Amino acid sequence: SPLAAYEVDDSTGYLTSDVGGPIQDQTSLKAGIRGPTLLEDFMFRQKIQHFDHERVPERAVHARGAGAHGTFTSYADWSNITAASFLNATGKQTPVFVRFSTVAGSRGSADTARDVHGFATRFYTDEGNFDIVGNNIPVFFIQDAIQFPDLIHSVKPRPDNEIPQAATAHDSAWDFFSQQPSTMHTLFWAMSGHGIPRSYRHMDGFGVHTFRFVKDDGSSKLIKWHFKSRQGKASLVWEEAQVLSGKNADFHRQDLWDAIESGNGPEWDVCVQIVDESQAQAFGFDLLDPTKIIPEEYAPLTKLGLLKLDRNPTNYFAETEQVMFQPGHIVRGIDFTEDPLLQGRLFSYLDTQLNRNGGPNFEQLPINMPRVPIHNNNRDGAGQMFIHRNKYPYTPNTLNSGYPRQANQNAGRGFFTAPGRTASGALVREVSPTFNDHWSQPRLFFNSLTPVEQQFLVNAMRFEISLVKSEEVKKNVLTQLNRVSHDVAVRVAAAIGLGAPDADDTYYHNNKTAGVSIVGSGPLPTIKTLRVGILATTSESSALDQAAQLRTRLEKDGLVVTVVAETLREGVDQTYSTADATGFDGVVVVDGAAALFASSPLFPTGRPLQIFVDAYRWGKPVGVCGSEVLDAADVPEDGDGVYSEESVDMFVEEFEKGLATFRFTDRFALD
Amino acid sequence: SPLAAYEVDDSTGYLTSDVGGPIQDQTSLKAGIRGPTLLEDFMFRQKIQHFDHERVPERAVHARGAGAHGTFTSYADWSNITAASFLNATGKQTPVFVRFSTVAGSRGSADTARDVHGFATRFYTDEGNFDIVGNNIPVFFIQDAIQFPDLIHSVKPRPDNEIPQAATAHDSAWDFFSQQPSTMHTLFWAMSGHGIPRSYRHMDGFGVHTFRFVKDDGSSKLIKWHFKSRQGKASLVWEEAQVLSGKNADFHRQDLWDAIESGNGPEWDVCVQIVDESQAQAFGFDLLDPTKIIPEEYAPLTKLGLLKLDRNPTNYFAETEQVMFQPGHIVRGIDFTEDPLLQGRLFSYLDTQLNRNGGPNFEQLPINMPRVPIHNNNRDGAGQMFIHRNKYPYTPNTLNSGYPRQANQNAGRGFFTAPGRTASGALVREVSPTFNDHWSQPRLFFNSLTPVEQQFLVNAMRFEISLVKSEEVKKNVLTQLNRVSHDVAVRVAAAIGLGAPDADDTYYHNNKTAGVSIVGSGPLPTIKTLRVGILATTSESSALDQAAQLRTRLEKDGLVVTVVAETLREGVDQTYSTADATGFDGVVVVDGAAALFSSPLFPTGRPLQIFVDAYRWGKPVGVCGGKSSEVLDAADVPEDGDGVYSEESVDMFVEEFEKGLATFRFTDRFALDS
Amino acid sequence: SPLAAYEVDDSTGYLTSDVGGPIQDQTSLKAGIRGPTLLEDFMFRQKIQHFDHERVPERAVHARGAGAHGTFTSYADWSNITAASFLNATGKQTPVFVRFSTVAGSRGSADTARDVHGFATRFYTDEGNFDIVGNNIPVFFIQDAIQFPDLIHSVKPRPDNEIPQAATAHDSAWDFFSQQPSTMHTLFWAMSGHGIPRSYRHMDGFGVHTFRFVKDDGSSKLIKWHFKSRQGKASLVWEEAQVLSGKNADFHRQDLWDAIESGNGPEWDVCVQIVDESQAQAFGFDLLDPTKIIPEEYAPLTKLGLLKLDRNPTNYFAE
Ligand code: HDD
Ligand code: HDD
Ligand code: HDD
Ligand SMILES: [Ca+2]
Ligand SMILES: [Ca+2]
Ligand SMILES: [Ca+2]
Ligand SMILES: [Ca+2]
Repeated sequence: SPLAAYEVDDSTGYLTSDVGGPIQDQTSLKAGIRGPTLLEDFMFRQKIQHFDHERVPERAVHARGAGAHGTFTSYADWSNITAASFLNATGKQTPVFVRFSTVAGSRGSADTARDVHGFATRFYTDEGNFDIVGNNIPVFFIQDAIQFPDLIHSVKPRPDNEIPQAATAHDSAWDFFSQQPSTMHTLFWAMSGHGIPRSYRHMDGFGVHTFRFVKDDGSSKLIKWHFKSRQGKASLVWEEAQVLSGKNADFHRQDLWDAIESGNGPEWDVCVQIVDESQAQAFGFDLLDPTKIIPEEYAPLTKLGLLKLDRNPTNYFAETEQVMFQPGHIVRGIDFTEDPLLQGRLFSYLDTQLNRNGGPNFEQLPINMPRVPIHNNNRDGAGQMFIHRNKYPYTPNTLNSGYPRQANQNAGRGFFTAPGRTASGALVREVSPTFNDHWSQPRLFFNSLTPVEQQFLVNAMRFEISLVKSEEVKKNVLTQLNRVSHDVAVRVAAAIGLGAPDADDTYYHNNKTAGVSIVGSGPLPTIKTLRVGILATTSESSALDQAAQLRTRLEKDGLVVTVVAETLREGVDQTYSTADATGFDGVVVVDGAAALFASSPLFPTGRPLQIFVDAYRWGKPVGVCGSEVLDAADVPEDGDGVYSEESVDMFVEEFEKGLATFRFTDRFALD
Repeated sequence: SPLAAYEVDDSTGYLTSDVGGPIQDQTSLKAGIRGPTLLEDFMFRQKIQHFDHERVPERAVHARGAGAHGTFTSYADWSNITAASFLNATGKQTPVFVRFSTVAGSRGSADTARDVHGFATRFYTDEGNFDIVGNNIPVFFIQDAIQFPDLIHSVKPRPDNEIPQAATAHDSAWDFFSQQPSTMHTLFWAMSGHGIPRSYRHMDGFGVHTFRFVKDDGSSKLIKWHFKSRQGKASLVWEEAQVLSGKNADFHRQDLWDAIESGNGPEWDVCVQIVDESQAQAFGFDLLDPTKIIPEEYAPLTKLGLLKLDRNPTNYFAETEQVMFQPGHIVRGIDFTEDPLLQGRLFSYLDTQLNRNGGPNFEQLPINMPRVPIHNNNRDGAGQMFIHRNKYPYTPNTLNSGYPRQANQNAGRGFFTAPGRTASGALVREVSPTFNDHWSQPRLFFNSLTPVEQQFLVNAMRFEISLVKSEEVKKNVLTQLNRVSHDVAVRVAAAIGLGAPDADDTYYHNNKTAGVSIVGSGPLPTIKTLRVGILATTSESSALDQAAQLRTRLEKDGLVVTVVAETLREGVDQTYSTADATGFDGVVVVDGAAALFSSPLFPTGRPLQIFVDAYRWGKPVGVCGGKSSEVLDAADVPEDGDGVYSEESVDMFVEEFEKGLATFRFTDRFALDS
Repeated sequence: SPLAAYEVDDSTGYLTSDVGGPIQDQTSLKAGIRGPTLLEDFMFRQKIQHFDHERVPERAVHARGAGAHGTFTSYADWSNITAASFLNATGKQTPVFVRFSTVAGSRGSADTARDVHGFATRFYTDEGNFDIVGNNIPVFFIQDAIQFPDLIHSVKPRPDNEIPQAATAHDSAWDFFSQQPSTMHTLFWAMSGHGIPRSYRHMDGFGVHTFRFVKDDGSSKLIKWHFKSRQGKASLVWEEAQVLSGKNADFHRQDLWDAIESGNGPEWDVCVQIVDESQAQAFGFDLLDPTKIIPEEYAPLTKLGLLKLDRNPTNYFAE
């Protein structure tokens, strides 16, 4: 609503300065028609001064990302567990804005880098903005906020030459990971398919920390936030992600923009695990430790409500670039815990917005404003957009009749710290011994992945570690991996020409936990928005008709279809020159196009076949509708995810199950 | 109230964060009742971070000032001289905002420093914001904008110790003045009563530069802007200005605030001198030279309209502190000239707002916004408040149908440079020799003051120059003063124990010009708002009765009356302890209070000092009731003196006293050099 | 010293840009001798751009103030009470910088306003800079830092018109004082001659808070800092202070400058009251409470060393 009031419409009218003076902006004022530009040319200077100052500092982490507006809807009256107003009645709706991001890359880096991903959600509640600033991975690399610049320095580019962009595959990152074993758990998630999701819509979100739900009576329970994707979970394969980074650095923000514009806004169930305060140490680790998950076997998910994203921003800079989240944006009914990672974040997010906004009044920007009245004695500051009528902004006062009133547990629905919280003991800079098991849970995670998924994780480590120059770093890395799993360390060492150290079984175990596998999570629940490329030709009229037939049948089921040919015309969306297998979730070749697969100035040598072969190699559903093609491609007609029909309607029925299966993992070799 | 849309009301409600979460802000969150404060206390950090960041850089000059909202009303359709939309119809009304200031002092320096004063006016017109950023003195110290930092560094405090505050009475300033003879004219104005005005309401405003009026057909005329005060002109005397600087640093801002709140908003006639392009060098000087005035005998003032300030800001910081004036905020119908001082100002004011605002979107602050729609392709930048719909912000485009459209002389009422302007010649860093006479106009100015005004100007120079430690600088100063006037140089040299150099008559003359004298402008046209202190006593109930009677009769003529006694009670506004003569424009003692003329309630001799100070500073003083000799004798004031009043009758006392307030100052109480 | 190495001498030489190119700065470049100024005039823009950006925000409190360099010399090896390295040997010298100030006025307000005064001392020790950021009055108005903007909004000028400058003599200040009774102790000090000292050299400095001295073995004691003036204590009277504010707004800064230039640099004995941890509530109040002094009858002063100011800054802004 502050969003609509600040929109500026330029669809009609004459150019004006920022002070409303009609002007021109196409030629400089000069002393004669071939003469020097004049200093008194105010039109030139105001325009270029604005241009000169357009940029602001990128976020220190999560610089690369994209956002959308939507709604959250409560499923029930949750007063039984929290006083939180946005959860206080069935069907209660609250507007949201969400930004998704990577962690390490600068603002112009590729979406499909391997990375932890941000999932930050703002709920504009009727008792204040509430932000959950989370990630797609439920556990974090480090156990104390003070270590965050060490982690980030080590993973960001080496500071002499600023290489490599958006990547952990260099010595410093692996030096840090091997010297700081708290990193293992998040490292294993990021080395799995969770590090390369198929889209922002196909990943989950997690608050990571344990928080508290607090009731109006003051009793509390411990919670973890989980946002569970209704689109299902899906990942790229690494070799595909690399090419995609080059062919389309905007892949995830494009995918989100497109799904929203087509009426397919993504959805999540907002859930919690809820446990009692006495269970803080009951599960075999400390709930204050952000490197641990609570297995679903010990605490099931309760569904609180529905999160839907359904409207794109109007201006990226003003909304997505300027949104300033804070876990300190908290509301009555929620409280913090003593997680030393969370505790330090509270300081950092308030402070960093001064850097980004260059002034203290960043909560006045339309995107950061609340949707309820503000009453407080904050004043002045650069960029002050309010005119305060209260000329006695201090408490206690009589000159403004004692207003604003103090709000607390008793009065004014004030935020209040959970009143059962205590502290005791020496003031110390010590890590709790309860945080010391860094290896059991990564092993639990690894155990819970399918064999193919385990192989992809080993191969991600083989790829990254083989790029580490230092032989000593590589050995130290093997030492740590070996504490999680000997087999992992053996298979990793094989690719780098070192021997693994002997098995150390202190942390080894065979336990599994549900719901962490991507491959294991069954077929996608929906195929809407998935992309089908139809490889066709203009040389045969039958090819284009076959292409058009297929189009209409696939588009009916909500698939985004691209017909590719040598050159554009009616019915053809893309040329072979601009097409690539990274652009599709499945690829169909219409038999009429068989000749392209066996040279043209219109596209690089071998392109049409390369698209089909890359798609197959990357595990995608592929087919021919009309077997010369299958033999050009070395693609066996009996393979799972390979479709060959002369019949259109049988082709499509089968192909669509392939899209749901999404990837055909039998095409990847195991150790 | 023109800015009502941005106001925030806190007359009810619970405290919230800036994101609307209700909170408390009186006690920190601690680990135990006598424990350490916690980092998770976001209530504490949000409030303190806001406080830690409240201040913004002061303006590089004119840092000390005060402002008010108003209205400008046009007296005519001025289409026949200018296309300016705000001047296009009789009675047309445009909101304004004005800020007045000193030049040299920091924030918190005293209003009544001796200085050039700013008088900056924003007209929020229906064709964009138009600013006239003027001073109370019509000529400037320097002839080229590039010399501004030199001037300002020399006047501002010495950079090793930052002494002295808000004063040109130090070596560096007079070193600059004496080495840069262009300074002489403004220097003479600042050493006159114009350097110490009685209030912002009692000074004029001037644009200083020659500008152009431009008609829709492209023809232009040369103009000077004059804002002529309807309250009259009035000054302090130096010795009063110094005491006032201590007793009430906020004298001028309080005076303006009070006049507006009492329904006595000050007024100016906004006027121009208008001359042809052909007259640029016709008056014996260059109209491009900002050190020169056009004598009113050569070009009379034309009244364009009325400026009235009638509404005080709601929040000083948000309005007065954040207002960002620019002579680059120009509208169709006005243009610049090649005055080299003006020319560089165009650059400085756009640049310096980046320092003040800390980001490029300073035109979006409520006080800076225009009152018409904005359509342009400026985007992003820190602090961006707009959400722009047009996703094609480039020209030329087809994807936004070629909008926004280019505005110019022939379409969309665009600004346009006066089309008869030309340049010719080498690209030079040279001063035009037409700028070289630095001395004739300061002499013209000096000749146009009354004998007592001339004395006051000489005495201001004696005061400041006697504080210059360098004997070499004092000598250089006398050299320049001597080129304006031998008599000035001799009279100033007398105080500083140097001989003046031999007369040099190159620039001496005896011409005079109307309208530059303050003493010579006759009685004030109005005495509304002037301050009368009535010195009484609580010892005698009849003194209080007399004070009450006098109050009723003075208030019915719109004077602001303060009754002073030993202690407060009904009928008494101020105690003697807080009272001072700098607080009044006239002083009356009620004869019941004669005995006061020791107590633990006020400093010794305070009641008499107020009366003696007021008399010595030239103010109307008197005793009401009939018994006047004890007070006048104690004070050493002659009963028959001009501006000295004694009557038994309250009615007759007030009639006479009110003539004295309009006379304002009694100049026969000041000695003149022979 | 970082200061000496960053000094810039301009007693000879030709004018240069900030990147070392010789230039002139007295006339703008124009198209013709009576023509418009050219955008290509980089000499003009670099000079004006610097001028346009010379100011920085004043301090949110204590904006009006003045400073000097000097030395601190320890009287003893204080290892028996603190591990602090600048106090570890008789005669050990540490460079200092001190800035004195008022609290409420903006940076061009008068020195002789009635107010609490700042006395902030930096010791550039051989184990890091150590700052004691104190006032000339030993107790503070409020008991919790979260109330500081309330105190400060109330004493600073009313926000609609920004009146009155540098004074507590207005409704909002007295409203706060009368609603928030913790203010009474400092109020009494500020209303006494401690609010209008004769000079920065004629006042004491106090750390105000209780701090701790920690020995290398880890034991600790509670301390209050006191800087006791060797010039004696002296104050103005109010009628005089008011006139002085107008006649010389720079009175204290001039006084300090002159005393140093004449070889009369001011001195303070740096002292502590030192008490056991067990005595935090022994004296009839809580030593965590910054509105309370420890009467010297209950804990005497120990003199640690001599603070002397003896060198004025070279550039006021930079230092
Ligand atoms: C103490 C330092 C620190 C620590 C330990 C963390 N962060 Fe953080 N985070 C920041 C300091 C920070 C920051 C420097 O303050 C950022 C950069 C820009 C911003 O607004 O805050 C930020 C940005 C940021 C963003 C992007 C928000 C947006 O899209 O604008 C997300 C999603 C996260 N963080 C999430 C996390 C999670 C899930 C963490 C561990 C559980 C975490 N951060 C630990
Ligand atoms: C080239 C530099 C330069 C030159 C030659 C001038 N000025 Fe200026 N002026 C500034 C640079 C500047 C500035 C640094 O840009 C200021 C300080 C803050 C601001 O907004 O602009 C300013 C402020 C300022 C103000 C205060 C506006 C306000 O209340 O906010 C007034 C009244 C003037 N000036 C008036 C003048 C007059 C009448 C001049 C000679 C005719 C003059 N200036 C020459
Ligand atoms: C929570 C806010 C807060 C509180 C409770 C205090 N101050 Fe403070 N003080 C500031 C916040 C502040 C500040 C806003 O952070 C300043 C302004 C500029 C700066 O460097 O710090 C400051 C400046 C400042 C200066 C000027 C230092 C200099 O000359 O540059 C002195 C002497 C003091 N303070 C002394 C005190 C004393 C003796 C206090 C009570 C025992 C005190 N302050 C409480
Ligand atoms: Ca490296
Ligand atoms: Ca900045
Ligand atoms: Ca000097
Ligand atoms: Ca007040």
